[PDB]
Amino acid sequence: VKDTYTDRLDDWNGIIAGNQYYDSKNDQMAKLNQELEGKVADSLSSISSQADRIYLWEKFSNYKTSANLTATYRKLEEMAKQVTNPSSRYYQDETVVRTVRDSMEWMHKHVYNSEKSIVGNWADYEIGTPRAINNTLSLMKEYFSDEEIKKYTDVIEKFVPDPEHFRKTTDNPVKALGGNLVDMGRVKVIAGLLRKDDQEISSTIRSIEQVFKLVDQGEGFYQDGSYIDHTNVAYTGAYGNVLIDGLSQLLPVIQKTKNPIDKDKMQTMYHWIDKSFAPLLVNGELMDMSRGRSISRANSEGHVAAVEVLRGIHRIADMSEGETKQRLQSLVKTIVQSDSYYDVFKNLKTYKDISLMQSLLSDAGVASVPRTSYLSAFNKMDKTAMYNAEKGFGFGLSLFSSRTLNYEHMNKENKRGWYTSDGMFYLYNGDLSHYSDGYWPTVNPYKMPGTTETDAKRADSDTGKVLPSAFVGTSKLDDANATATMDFTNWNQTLTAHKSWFMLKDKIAFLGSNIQNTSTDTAATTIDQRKLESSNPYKVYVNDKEASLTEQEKDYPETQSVFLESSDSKKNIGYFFFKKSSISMSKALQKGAWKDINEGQSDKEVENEFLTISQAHKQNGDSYGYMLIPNVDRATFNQMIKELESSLIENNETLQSVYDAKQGVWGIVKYDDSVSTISNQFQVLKRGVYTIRKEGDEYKIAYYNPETQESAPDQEVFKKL
Repeated sequence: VKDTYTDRLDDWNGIIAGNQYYDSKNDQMAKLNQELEGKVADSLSSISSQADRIYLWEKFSNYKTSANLTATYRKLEEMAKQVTNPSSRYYQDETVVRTVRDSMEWMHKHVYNSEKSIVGNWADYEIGTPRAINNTLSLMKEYFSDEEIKKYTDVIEKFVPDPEHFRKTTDNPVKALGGNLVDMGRVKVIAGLLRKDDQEISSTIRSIEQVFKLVDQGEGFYQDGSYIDHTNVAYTGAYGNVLIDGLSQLLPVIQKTKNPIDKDKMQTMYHWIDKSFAPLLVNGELMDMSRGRSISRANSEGHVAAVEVLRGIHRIADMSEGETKQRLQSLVKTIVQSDSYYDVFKNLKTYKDISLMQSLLSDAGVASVPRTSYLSAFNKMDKTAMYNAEKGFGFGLSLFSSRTLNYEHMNKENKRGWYTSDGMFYLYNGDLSHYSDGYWPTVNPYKMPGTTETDAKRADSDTGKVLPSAFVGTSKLDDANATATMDFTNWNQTLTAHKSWFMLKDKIAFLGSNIQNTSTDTAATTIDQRKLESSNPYKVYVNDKEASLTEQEKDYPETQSVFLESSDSKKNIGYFFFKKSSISMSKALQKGAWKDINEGQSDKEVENEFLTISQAHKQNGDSYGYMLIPNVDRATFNQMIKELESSLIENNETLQSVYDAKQGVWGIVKYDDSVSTISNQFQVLKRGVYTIRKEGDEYKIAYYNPETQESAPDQEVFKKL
């Protein structure tokens, strides 16, 4: 016989593989089956035979490399999936059953057991390998005895005895939080089910419930939608993913144990979806500024990573009811249907996930309406996300401060992310492929768009830093208008700039002042570095006259505008310089390999064409100022820039401000507490960041002091004249 522990493991099997839902007449499901057939075939044809060898697989044979342990066990999990799939050529196959049984024994005696110590990466010993061991035994529980299942999980209890801590067998344990604490549940709740151990189950679930608390310091989800991991890194889009993806798998199982989670406690998940995740999803892409070092992974470009989030959301929708279920279904549906570039099924890796998505997309009762405009100021992780639904573009602003690390270079990944938070911007337009198809290994990492830098050489071996200043932040007025600033100093304290951004509904102004350089390296701001499509070329205009770009840099003194014209208006990009400026532009093929930025990736050469625009800063006290205007045609851009001719109010070392006369909206950044008079209409009085609207005789005010992370009473900061 068997019991309620195995009943839970049946449910787990339906979630992690879903063989009960397989239908050979289902096109998408058959594609995933064929992928698994191929992987099992490959593994079977290379596992080693005769004379108790030095290695199960030759390619994962160095057991001092910890990644080789979990790649090995993951190969056994793939076998367990197919051996229990009635439609697989390996269903109930004698050789496969014995291979998994005997392979677990071989690794157990020579490689991974209680008598061992972590060699290499702890995450493989405590997460990657134990998850793969657990799922294998769960799927194939009808081919193992309880005593063998105990025996092969004993090593999990040696490396991971305590559901509140990772690295327990090291000298320096760590408190389990965030994505890693959900992985604690996928390790210890499943091992606890296999081992029939009620204390492990309950103690692990109790530890997991810490995940539902919003924090105001340290790692976790914040009220304002920010997510921090690795002490002080913006991380919604990699560790946050793992959290929602893993939790949404576990919850249907946890909720049928003897220790279910209170529904009250779980309500915070809906806050994560609406406040943290949704704003970072644009046309099916998860914004790279939230993904940390995972940008350097070829198999995890932004549309692919997005599906980790979407599949989690859809599982949460499925365990919800009524209006909560309906609205989450609609959110997934509209995001997926907006993505003309990536096929969501390419990252749905179980049959239940495929089945859910198919029924969602074909259910006429689930509304799918284009997402409306929004603007999220994630001040607790120094990021801002903006989306305009009318014109159809998104914008991401990637900053850091005294409170956050600029970039994560860890585990030999993201070696050239140096400037990815130095006031870097992202534009999400009709080219859904822009940050994909090898953007990251081919972009020139010295000229990240928006950033002001010197041309000094940088070392791959460097790691991230916090910013000296806390004067970094965004004041949001409404869903369309916000202002941000960053009191910028570069990595070696040779360059400063007061960089500010004025998000004004359908355009963004970029102002920089107080640009100073104490090195002998040259300084410049990259206005853009845009990855091109050979199928959809741009016609380039400078001051409304066609220009011919080349690989070699061409200088354009006295530039008032640049316009990049596509056949598709939703890919158009214009740049309006408030004061005539001296810029340089080039169009060049850039080559590189993923291995250049991540040691674990392929050395295969990749290439893309980029259009680079920059502005040199040869003197102390230099400045820049321009308006980015996307998604309009050439005639409309030319009309808009005439309307904006007097939009620059000030751009100096203490005051930066831009005015949108059409909307009646001002953005203002003050670096001191002087009285600043604006448009002979009003005064602003305090250092900080402002977005202000005039409606009749009335003014709507949004003020933020980024240093104290507080607003202030209207009369302290604003006076109508």
